[PDB]
Amino acid sequence: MKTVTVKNLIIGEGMPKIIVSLMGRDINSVKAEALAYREATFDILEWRVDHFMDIASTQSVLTAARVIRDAMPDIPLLFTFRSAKEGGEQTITTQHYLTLNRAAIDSGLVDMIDLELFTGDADVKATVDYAHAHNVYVVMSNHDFHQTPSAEEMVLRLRKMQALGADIPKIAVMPQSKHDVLTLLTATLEMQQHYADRPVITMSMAKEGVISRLAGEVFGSAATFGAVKQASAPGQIAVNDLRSVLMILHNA
Amino acid sequence: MKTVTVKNLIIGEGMPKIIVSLMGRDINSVKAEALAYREATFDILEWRVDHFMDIASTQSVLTAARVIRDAMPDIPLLFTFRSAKEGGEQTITTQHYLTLNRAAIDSGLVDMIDLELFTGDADVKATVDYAHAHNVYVVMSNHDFHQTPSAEEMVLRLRKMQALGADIPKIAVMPQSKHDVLTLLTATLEMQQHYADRPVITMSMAKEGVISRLAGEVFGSAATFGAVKQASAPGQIAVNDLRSVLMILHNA
Ligand SMILES: *[C@@]1(O)C[C@@H](C(=O)O)C[C@@H](O)[C@@H]1O
Ligand SMILES: *[C@@]1(O)C[C@@H](C(=O)O)C[C@@H](O)[C@@H]1O
Repeated sequence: MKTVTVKNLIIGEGMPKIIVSLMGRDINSVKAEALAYREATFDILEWRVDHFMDIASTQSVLTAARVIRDAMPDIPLLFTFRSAKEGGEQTITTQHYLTLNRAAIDSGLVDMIDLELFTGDADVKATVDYAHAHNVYVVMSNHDFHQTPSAEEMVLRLRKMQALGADIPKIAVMPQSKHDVLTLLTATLEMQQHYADRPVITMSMAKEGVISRLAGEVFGSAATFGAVKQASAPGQIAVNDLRSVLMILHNA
Repeated sequence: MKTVTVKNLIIGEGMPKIIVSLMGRDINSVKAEALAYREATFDILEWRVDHFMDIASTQSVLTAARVIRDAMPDIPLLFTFRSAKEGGEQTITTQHYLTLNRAAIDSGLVDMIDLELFTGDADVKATVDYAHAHNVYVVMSNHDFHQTPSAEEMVLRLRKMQALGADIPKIAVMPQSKHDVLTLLTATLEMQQHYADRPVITMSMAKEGVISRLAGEVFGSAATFGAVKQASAPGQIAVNDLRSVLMILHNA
């Protein structure tokens, strides 16, 4: 296991780390959210850039990043543009997606970026290399908002992210049955027991999948997402309740 | 599904019901525990009769039952002699075990009894019939403190309890790996999806199995055990923490 340490937070040891997502459509909204969010207790701040409407302007995006970092100078900050293809709010070109991510890396304002595995292997690998050259870690991600692949498929997908240089592979899948929630936990455990080179983040979405957001410590998900006021994906619960549960499990 | 209603508690609907176990070695200890326990919040009181040292005297046992019922007149009360064979504190003859259980049934003091499946089919069936004739429900139970059977084996075991007249089949198994915890959840879910005639109580014991004590509502365990001060089996957590988690899951 190669853990990932950002600002004295160690991802891949101990209790799963709590991530919340900041979703602001504009600069004033981001400012207000950053001020509210700094009164919540959590480990990593994810900025969901795809909710930001002025995405065409790299400098507008960087100005918003700076608002966030100034509000919270000591928080690990993950920059995530979630494409609509994978359940986010809007669509941009692959070239603009890579530009925004490289700009984020160059800014020194963010500690981690999210790169979607299915952006394409060559582009992902080159951007991973860029991030690493600039001391930024990569959460490499995949989402299936329709269904849950087989456990074997999910393991192979996470392994491929590892092969491409991901610091932290991530997969989120939509259950169509309670059995699908167990499949996701099965794949998670298989990584912990047999492919434990990198911390992984896994979740089964929606109400049915909520237990996957709580059981990270036993089956091997290194982080989990909670909601401050609004969920950034189906199934997230209130961040304070998430924290209560994690602590009870850790101390059981 | 045929639910079981005891004193306006419906077992097999809604949130899993919280059971705590009273373990007193003697009459004064039982008295003190009943007084402390009535200041805890839970749904069903289990009296672990096997911790009671004066087990040879049916009347001593009935006197202790009455202490409990007087302290808590409105609580569902489950009378459980757990044999040492299945992880309890002492051993008695099969005939004395059946005598104590029939005495409990006859007393009108208890709402439910526990009968161990492996006492023997004919004796179990006859005692189930006796309980039913006297308006007492049966939790039929099995414990494996060494290992976890296969999911198929656990389902067949629970189905056999149903066939013998159990109102509520119960199985507790010891994980030797995290995979074994998923096996127990798998068997639980199979009952909910395919053999949903009776509420079932399931658990994977020990620290590793704790998630099974929390996830009853999604995968289909109708009750879960918490500790007031001391656990009555490995893996139980503090009853207040158990309740916090159940409520968060129910409302997620
Ligand atoms: C990630 O895709 C996980 C999501 C979830 O909680 O299912 C939340 C997203 O904001 C995050 O990027
Ligand atoms: C049952 O055997 C379940 C046990 C557990 O919590 O694993 C507790 C016992 O007291 C009860 O009878």
